[PDB]
Amino acid sequence: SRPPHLVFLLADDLGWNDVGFHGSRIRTPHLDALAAGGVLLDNYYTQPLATPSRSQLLTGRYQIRTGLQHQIIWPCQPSCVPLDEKLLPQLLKEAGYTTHMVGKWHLGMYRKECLPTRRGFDTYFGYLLGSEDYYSHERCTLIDALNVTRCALDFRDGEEVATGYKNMYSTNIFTKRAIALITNHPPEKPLFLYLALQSVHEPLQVPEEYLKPYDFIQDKNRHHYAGMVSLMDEAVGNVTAALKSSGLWNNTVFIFSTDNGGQTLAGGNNWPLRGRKWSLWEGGVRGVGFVASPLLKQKGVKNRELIHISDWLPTLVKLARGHTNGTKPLDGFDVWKTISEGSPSPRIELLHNIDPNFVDSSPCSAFNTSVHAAIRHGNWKLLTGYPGCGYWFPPPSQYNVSEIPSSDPPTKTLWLFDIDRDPEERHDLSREYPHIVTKLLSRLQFYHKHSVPVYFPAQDPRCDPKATGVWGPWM
Ligand SMILES: *[C@@H]1O[C@H](CO)[C@@H](O[C@@H]2O[C@H](CO)[C@@H](O)[C@H](O)[C@H]2NC(C)=O)[C@H](O)[C@H]1NC(C)=O
Ligand SMILES: *[C@@H]1O[C@H](CO)[C@@H](O[C@@H]2O[C@H](CO)[C@@H](O)[C@H](O)[C@H]2NC(C)=O)[C@H](O)[C@H]1NC(C)=O
Ligand SMILES: [Ca+2]
Ligand SMILES: [Cl-]
Repeated sequence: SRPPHLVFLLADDLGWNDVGFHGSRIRTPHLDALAAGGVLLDNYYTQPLATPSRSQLLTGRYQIRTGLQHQIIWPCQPSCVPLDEKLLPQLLKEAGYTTHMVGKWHLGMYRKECLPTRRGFDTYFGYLLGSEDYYSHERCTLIDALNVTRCALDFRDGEEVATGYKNMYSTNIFTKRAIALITNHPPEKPLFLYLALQSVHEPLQVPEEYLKPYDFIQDKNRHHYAGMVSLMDEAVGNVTAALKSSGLWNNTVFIFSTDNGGQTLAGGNNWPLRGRKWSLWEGGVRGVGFVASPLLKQKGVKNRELIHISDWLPTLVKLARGHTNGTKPLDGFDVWKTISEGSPSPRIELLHNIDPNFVDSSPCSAFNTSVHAAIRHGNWKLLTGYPGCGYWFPPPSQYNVSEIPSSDPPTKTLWLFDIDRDPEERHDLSREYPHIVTKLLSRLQFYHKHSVPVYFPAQDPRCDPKATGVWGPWM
């Protein structure tokens, strides 16, 4: 046999209750089918934000190793994933694969060296920043030092400015590109396609026809969001259909995953899980994910083994019969036997994150419990500091309340949950199991001892895109 084609489709801001297979009122026919015929990842985790998840996805290493613990990489920040990190596509490339990427990058772009084309991907088409207009592909940000809001194009074909795509919805553009890559792929060479869609991140834009099926949803945001998810579902359908028509499917491993929990402020939903995007509650880190592939030993099963987004690197590299030589110490594991055969996971522990300067920007013992952090070990999860907005946000069309609060007093800074038996984080057990709290605090301090300093530089006004009307490198 030849190494399988590895296709990774990463959705943006897809919430736990935003797929039909989780009881969502949003219709996701294709995702449901693909999940039903494959392996549903029920104990799978990502990070609570964009840059965090994507950096861990491509480096297979925690943010405490890369200095990306705090928030994300904003447009004018002179920062990227450290240049000494070896990315997944580089390793797959050395395994004899043809690497392609389509979509959102968000891993740095202030220097040419930070670009996907200079980090492992043979070809690239998409946008560099974290968000933009679906149709114009433009992004506006406030350049502090100048006190002006600059709007500029952020679209690329290779390293060139991708002009002439105005008034064209990004998902259709990206799907068409991916399908062209699938159709025109020269057989005998393994394919690696990383499809990082804009869907379903805000702005809440969708072609008007996807709105009618959801007239029952009164909430404006969820109404528009539902249509966005449905369109994305259709796009996912086209991609898989193409892998089949092209005859690549029989030796393809298709992985679908969200990059973080839904943002209720932007129509997303995580019910019945607690929290949302930006927080370390389950609603922000436990994500929608599944593997669809004829290579799976067991199909049509819900896998409850502990997996994290950082596990994909060593997993795809092994599937690619390659080697992880060249990378710095990895924080993930090869979980293919776990996903395919359902065997005990190699991972029993997961550090969610440690951020000393965490702030909830969105509208809502050896270890210092005032520091925002969370760790999962076995069935237990410990959260310290301010985890983020801790309300449960029920689905709008089913509940006449926007949020449900907990009984936590304002001064609370420690939580212990048995996630296995209490996935909705309803009952704190910290006082009931003091020794487990102590154990996890020691682990938190262990990780803290092996962390690099947080690198969150101030804006560099020289990011100003006015001269060329396009966001891009400046250093
Ligand atoms: C998914 O594939 C469908 C079918 O190929 C795409 O819809 C077609 O788009 C063309 C281009 O304007 C139209 O002329 C056809 O009438 C449409 N075909 C069908 C069968 O409806 C769709 O755009 C693809 N992409 C996404 C993101 O859904
Ligand atoms: C425990 O953690 C908190 C928050 O991480 C620390 O308090 C902050 O310390 C920084 C460090 O220079 C200040 O700039 C912040 O303004 C402080 N407050 C907050 C809310 O972040 C605290 O000092 C840590 N150490 C101890 C010994 O408690
Ligand atoms: Ca995101
Ligand atoms: Cl975090």
